[PDB]
Amino acid sequence: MLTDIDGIRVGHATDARAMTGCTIAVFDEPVVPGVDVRGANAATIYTDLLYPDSVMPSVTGIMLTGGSAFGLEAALGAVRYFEEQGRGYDVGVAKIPLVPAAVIYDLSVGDANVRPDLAMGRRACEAAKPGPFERGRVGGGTGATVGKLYGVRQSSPGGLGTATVSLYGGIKVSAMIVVNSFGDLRDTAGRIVAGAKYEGGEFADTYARMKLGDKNQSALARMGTTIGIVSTNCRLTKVEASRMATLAHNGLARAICPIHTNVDGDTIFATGLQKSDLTAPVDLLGTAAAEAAMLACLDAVMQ
Amino acid sequence: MLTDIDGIRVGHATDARAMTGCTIAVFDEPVVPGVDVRGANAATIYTDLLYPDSVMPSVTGIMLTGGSAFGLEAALGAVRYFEEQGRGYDVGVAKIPLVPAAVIYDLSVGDANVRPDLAMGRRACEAAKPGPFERGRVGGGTGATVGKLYGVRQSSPGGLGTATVSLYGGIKVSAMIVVNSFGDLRDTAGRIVAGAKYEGGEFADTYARMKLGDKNQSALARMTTIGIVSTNCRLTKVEASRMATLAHNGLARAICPIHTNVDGDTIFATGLQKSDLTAPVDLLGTAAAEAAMLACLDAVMQ
Ligand code: NA
Ligand code: NA
Ligand code: NA
Ligand code: NA
Repeated sequence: MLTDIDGIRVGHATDARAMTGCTIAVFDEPVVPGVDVRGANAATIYTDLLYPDSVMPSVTGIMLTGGSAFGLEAALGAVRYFEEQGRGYDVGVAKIPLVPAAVIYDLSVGDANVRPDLAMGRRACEAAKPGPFERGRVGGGTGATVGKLYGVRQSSPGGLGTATVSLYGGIKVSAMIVVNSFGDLRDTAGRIVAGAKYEGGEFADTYARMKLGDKNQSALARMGTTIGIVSTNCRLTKVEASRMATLAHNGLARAICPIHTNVDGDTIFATGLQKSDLTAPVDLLGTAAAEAAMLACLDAVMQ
Repeated sequence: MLTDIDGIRVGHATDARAMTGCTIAVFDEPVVPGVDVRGANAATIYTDLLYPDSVMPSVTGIMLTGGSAFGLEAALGAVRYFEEQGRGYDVGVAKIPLVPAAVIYDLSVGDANVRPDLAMGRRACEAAKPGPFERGRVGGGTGATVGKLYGVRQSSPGGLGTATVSLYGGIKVSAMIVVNSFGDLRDTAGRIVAGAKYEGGEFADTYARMKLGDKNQSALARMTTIGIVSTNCRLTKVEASRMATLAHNGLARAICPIHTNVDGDTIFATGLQKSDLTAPVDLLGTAAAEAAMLACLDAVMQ
């Protein structure tokens, strides 16, 4: 539950008919951001300010949205909304909010002509609230699918998941993940819980089929995705935030196979608190972020 | 003239009252893209697909826009226009165009509440045409200023510039640059031609003043030069990104200081996918640096 971290509110905007939507995490307390874009087919916005060699931005919120490249328009809708509310970096003649975002491809399910736009991004902001939020095929995970080796027709449903890992001294590391992965989802044992299926419904084991010569038949296979946020209540520097985001990808490799493929835009945002008394080594937080991300992946398909 | 390269069209959308705008370069011939974000304060979109470790995208156009972080909306206005025209990568159920973009901060001049949006992003695509295009305070350079050590009121006007460098065998390297730099602009002999000015006098020499202890008073100091370099040569993704990296050396020759904490300096680089012209990338990158430096001076000569 990402809202376990102080100052975080989560809001969904869902279109059940078109099978698309977006999800925003709003930070009522200033955060220290980081990012790691590992997929070879990612579409993001505002990520340059999330790197250690960039200045400290004023991140108002982070959004996970559907609609492929078109869906980033919902991020601008969040920016417009937050400026109206008086949030963002005070430049004197205006306030400049910042809403980094990453997308998943969900156009092959439902209505391909409906994507999150300025209005839908605003609706998610209006709905952002503390406490527990809904999981599953909601918000950014509404049109998510898992295991597309044989196309979306033989895939399993994806979704949005979340999980919290507790450490000592009140330290917490939480994750919220939208699973739209090309590969299969496995548990800690190794059994397939979601992925590419044969015509009758049995799981085909994507990786085993590719080793035998089965070719990628997904919509984006001609040119040559799992996105999420990991948050902790510890104080972090910019380097530590980006290192946390990098180590969190190890959790995706735990549950998803194959991962980081040429059709995946896998991206992990990471946040710490600017003002906080809790501190911990970055390798423990990064390992805890990997577990939280792995647990949130399974939560996305069991909810 | 960026349109010296095959298949490139350029369109401006200018609001002379609000002092903002945007410029798009449309690629009618398939291109190989690269990027180098060197500034510490950049706001961009769709740049991840421009790196060598990413798949080959279908770049429909590249935008240079004002409006600070808000102005990236104009890039999505261009995406909507291109999908209506039938351009973009075909997934069967739709076509997905791609318009990477970078912004400059121009809110402290003119109307701060007017920024490039979906509509003016679309208008810029409607104006795209081959041949020569206007330079100066037009399009993305409409509200550009140079030399903001003492704030925008003691600055010089910037703008949009362009230049073409010719090499052997019909090879061309062209650049189009929006100069909104924090530092001063100098010519090939070292004369200050644009930059921060004293309260009632000459150029202050920004670098010399900060060495003496003058503090940055720009609006973003509590926490830009963007452009495109293009060649008619065939390039791989690595060579395109290497061309963008070397092009920044031309920016360093013209502007000082450069790549500061208030600059979002970004260079896009393109080569042709189908072309029989080839050349060493380090030579093309050096010509790209020269073209970028000449384009900086062109922006203030108009
Ligand atoms: Na959909
Ligand atoms: Na995807
Ligand atoms: Na302006
Ligand atoms: Na700027």
